[PDB]
Amino acid sequence: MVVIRLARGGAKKRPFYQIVVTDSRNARDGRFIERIGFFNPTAQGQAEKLRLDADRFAHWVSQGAQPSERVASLAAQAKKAT
Amino acid sequence: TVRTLTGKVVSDKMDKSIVVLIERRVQHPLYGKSIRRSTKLHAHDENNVAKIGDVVTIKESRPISKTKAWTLVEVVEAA
Amino acid sequence: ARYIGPKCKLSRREGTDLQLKSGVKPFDVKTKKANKAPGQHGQARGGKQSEYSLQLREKQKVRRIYGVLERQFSNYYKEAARVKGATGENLLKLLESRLDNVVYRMGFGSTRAEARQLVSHRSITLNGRRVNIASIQVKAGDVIAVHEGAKQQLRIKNAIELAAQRGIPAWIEVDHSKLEGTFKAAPDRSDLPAEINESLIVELYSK
Amino acid sequence: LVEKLVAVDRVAKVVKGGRIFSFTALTVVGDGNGRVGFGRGKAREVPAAISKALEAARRNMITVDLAGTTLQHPVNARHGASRVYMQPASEGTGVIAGGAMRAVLEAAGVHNVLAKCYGSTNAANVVNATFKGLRDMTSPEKVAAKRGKSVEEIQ
Amino acid sequence: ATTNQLIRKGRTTLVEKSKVPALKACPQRRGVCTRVYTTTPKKPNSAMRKVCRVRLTSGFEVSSYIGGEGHNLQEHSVVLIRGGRVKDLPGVRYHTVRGSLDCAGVKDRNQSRSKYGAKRPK
Amino acid sequence: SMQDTVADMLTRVRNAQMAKKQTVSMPSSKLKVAIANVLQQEGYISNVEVAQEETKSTLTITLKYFEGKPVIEMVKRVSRPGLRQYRGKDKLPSVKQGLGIAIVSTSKGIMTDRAARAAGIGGEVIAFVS
RNA sequence: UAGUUGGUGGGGUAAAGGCCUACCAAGGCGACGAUCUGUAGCGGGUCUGAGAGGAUGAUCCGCCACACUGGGACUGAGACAC
RNA sequence: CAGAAUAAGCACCGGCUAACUCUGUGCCAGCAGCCGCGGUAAUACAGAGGGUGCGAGCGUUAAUCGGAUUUACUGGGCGUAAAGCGUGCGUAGGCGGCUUAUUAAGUCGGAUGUGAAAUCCCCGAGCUUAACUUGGGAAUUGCAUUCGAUACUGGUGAGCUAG
Repeated sequence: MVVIRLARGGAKKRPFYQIVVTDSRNARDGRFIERIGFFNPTAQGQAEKLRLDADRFAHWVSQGAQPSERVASLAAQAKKAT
Repeated sequence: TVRTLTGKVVSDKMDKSIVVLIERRVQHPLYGKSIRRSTKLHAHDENNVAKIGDVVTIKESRPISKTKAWTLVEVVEAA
Repeated sequence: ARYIGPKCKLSRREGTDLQLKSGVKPFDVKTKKANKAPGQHGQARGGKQSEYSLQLREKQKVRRIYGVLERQFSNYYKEAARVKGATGENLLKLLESRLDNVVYRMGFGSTRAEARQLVSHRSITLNGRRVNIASIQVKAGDVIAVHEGAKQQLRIKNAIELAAQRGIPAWIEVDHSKLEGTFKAAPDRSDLPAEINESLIVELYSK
Repeated sequence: LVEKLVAVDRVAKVVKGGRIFSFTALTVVGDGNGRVGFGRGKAREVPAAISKALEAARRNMITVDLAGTTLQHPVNARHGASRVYMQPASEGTGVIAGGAMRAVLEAAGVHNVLAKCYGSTNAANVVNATFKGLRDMTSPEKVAAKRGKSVEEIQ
Repeated sequence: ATTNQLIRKGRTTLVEKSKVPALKACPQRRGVCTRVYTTTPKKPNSAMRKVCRVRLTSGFEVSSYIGGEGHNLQEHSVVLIRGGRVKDLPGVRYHTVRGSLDCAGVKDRNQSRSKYGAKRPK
Repeated sequence: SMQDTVADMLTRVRNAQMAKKQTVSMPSSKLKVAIANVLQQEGYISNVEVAQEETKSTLTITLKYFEGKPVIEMVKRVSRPGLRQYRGKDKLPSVKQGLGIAIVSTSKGIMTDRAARAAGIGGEVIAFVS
């Protein structure tokens, strides 16, 4: 099915995740349909920690995408922050 | 909103089918001189209205046989 | 790597004083051999040179005064060429913006080698943290200070005493009581000595 | 006046009993701000050859009008089998040219230029070609005067 | 050429050939010493050059120069050869690496030891 | 045979300038008349005349000299029957940094490259004049 | 090049179609290179070059093909299945 | 916390190309990218002193592009240097005189859709700096559809005589 999950980027021991909408059968860092934000667990200074596009998130959820656990938690965090 | 082509019939021997020659003029990728390129398309003629030498128009469609995917729309000029 | 060994022979070969010595005694009395090259075939400055020789000798002088090796120097030249402006101007600003050079011109070091030793041993703090890399670029507005453990050090006292005799730069605002200074802007070409001819280095690397 | 020695060569003449050797020198002189010339000298030793070359160069002079410290427009020139191309450059470029072109350009006072030689790189012919190109390069005021228009009209 | 002639027939580029075909685009090769002998140079040089005939893993049969003063090579030795021409021994296009497999590094040298494969004296 | 009348016109003008004639005449056509009008407007020639004595028409051009040298020092055909050259508005060539002119045929008529760039259109590059 | 090119009736497929079959016709492709033969996974890209071009297709991403060598099908939404 | 305590090599010095002298040997031993050195005072062979260039690296070999306008589209040639078929006629093809009307294929302009991400470039951010990671742009010079222009080339109709 269609899922919303994190794709790992960055360097060794300093991960940086892209929040993507993709078919679940694809590889973690491979083919995807749409990128809708990012997550940086180790941000500091002027670096942004989390960015999510709520409109496209809701659109894909309505179409039937299934958010993962961490993405659901991040969406709750972003909604609280906004 | 359909793809149409205009050409000249070069054969009508086969049953319900015409061969139309399309001509286009393009620039040579390296030397820049305009050169003539041609292709042959098999089209579909239900009533054999087309003849050799006429200028016709065809449109794209679903396949009708092994090599035919175009259908005649109108005969602009008759030979 | 880093050059270690005889210092005065470099000045004798270059033909001028590159101030690797502290400066308590003049270069001429210190060497007794200036105006002659340090080889067994040492000669005077009146010998003929080629354009390639002039270009090479010009760049070597800057490298020896600033203590920079060839790979880092080529990287510096590439950066200066990429950045807008005059290439030699940018290169000189980049060389002057180094942390160890700033310490030397701020007076806590008698020589750039002493300043580099202090920076490496973490006796100097940038902003509010103990760095140990001498190639760090100091930016406008930065605050340089001596670690409280490194204070009341005889070499630092002697260094500031010699710096007082030396000319204080215009772009550095330094108080010697608490041993702290502020950088404000990159020195300009007129501020820098006119002996150095950056055009030769630019021609060399442009080849 | 800046004086530059482009090339010095030794030449031979055959006589009965052996050979007579001589020297030829080519020089370029220039004020550095729009006046330049070149010359050749022949003598049985180098100092005399050089002096004769400089004398001929100082006799053979022209005036060239630069645009600031660079050329006015791209130039193609040739003398014999040597061809030269020169092009204006922005400030900070320098003189990107071989030795023979560099002598003439620096003597004339150009500071930023890109140049290239095609064909034979014989020094005398290269210097000749660069000389003719610089001599024949034109200027907006001359173009406007010859056309009867104004400089702003020409653009 | 006319632009029409260029359209009809293009411009042809001739393919270059390697100067060291026995290497088969490898940096070095192994071989067995078929022969070890001495040859005379071309004019106007005069000496006794040390050469060896080697059968390579590539399958070819070549001749290689033995550099330096004095060598231990004999028949049936296994050696490593690289490119490099001698320019006065006709038909010799390869060099032998001193100190690699059975070749030994030359003795009594203290300048340019990395070539000739002599270890640093203690 | 004769297959490029524009090149013929340019060659006649160039040879007349090299031989120091005062006028040059040729058989006429509307394309050559347009090119001559552009040259006269740009100031390379003095006067353009067309004499229609019968079905045949003759074009006459008056040449200009300045300081003992011809005003037109270079004229070059660019597009030719064996290789036609077309350019967009962003690729119109500049002749010696704008001190010369390039003649361009556009859908709005024959004009200079400066005028074509001002109007934001392209076309066929006929000749370079300087 | 003779299921070869087109047509009709029938079969077959999730689906158009000589995909298959029985008849009818003599068509179809080719100097704008058919057929035959040698070499080769293709692209985003990488290196070089002032540019135009030249060389290349490791590591990352997309598509295709293969699973000791050849021929098949079954189960299943999906395979002719490391 | 203790103490300078644990830590520097490789190539080269005749010209191209920055950096020279002495011993040893004598067309031998040898060196060599090219030009070339060695046959008794070798700045070119071997060692030593001195020096130069790089530096945890330094040299050699292999391979691609460049220099090479040395396949030349940008951008070359054919009297004697390599290069005009022995000479005609002619098929496919390429190119083609002047005036006028029409068409809008070539040509040109606008709009829309598309040209995945990463990579290259720019302004920032985070790594003690840098490599590296990363936000947002610019670019992707292309392709397709549709709406316009008519100077030139092409098509069609009519007309003309300098070929």
